[PDB]
Amino acid sequence: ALKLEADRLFDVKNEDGDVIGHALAMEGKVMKPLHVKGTIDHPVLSKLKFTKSSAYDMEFAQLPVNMRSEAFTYTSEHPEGFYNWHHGAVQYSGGRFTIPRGVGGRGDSGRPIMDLSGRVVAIVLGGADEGTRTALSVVTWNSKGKTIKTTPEGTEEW
Repeated sequence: ALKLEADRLFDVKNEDGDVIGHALAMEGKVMKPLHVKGTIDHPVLSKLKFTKSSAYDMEFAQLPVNMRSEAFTYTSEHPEGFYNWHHGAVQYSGGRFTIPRGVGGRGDSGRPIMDLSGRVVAIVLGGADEGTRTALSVVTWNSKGKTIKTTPEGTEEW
């Protein structure tokens, strides 16, 4: 098994070039958390006209006809249990996505949480530590395509 995947996850860098977040190609668009102020490290994507959505901390542009194929697929059905992401396992219970304490931080905004069939279930924005875990502030869409944002008490944007 070789992890040969399309180009869908992109870095957003700050003025001196530090990775401060992530952008993703999904459902025909390139989206990135609005709070992440930097540039998408991509010669084509960085020149697109992005549309702001402050109510959801989202910013998006339309995928160039070509790249439209190189993208993730979303899914609004997330039964409780475990999910995957860059750092390992993400748990979903009580309507909340949690990871262990001390794992999330700067650079993790824009990162997707996915299921075993490789579909995106959510996009990470920040986290609020509660006891031995961290409750994630994520963006998700429902069955009727409505964007939804969940933000725990005391959430700190990553």
